[PDB]
Amino acid sequence: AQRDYELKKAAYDIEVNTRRAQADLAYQLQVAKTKQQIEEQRVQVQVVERAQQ
Amino acid sequence: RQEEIEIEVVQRKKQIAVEAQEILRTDKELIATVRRPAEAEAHRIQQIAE
Repeated sequence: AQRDYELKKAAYDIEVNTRRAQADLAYQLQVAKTKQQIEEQRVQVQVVERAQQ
Repeated sequence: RQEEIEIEVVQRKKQIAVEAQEILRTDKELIATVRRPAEAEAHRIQQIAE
């Protein structure tokens, strides 16, 4: 009876840990994507600055 | 990390457009610092020679 319960617990824990790992790291991925858009415009100022110089 | 290193790629992609203006800037700068001053210095000689 203990074994029958232990195996389902471990089986469900695989999915819970998997989904938690995804959710945990989901923030930094978007932070990278957002910075990707930002940096393009940060250095775009250099182009405009040089053009007036 | 694929998305992180992409930040460096877009930076380079823009740096190219910065240096394109740098060539044009350096060109005009050489007209004012080298070509025109040398043309003025050469005229002095043609006058003091007379």
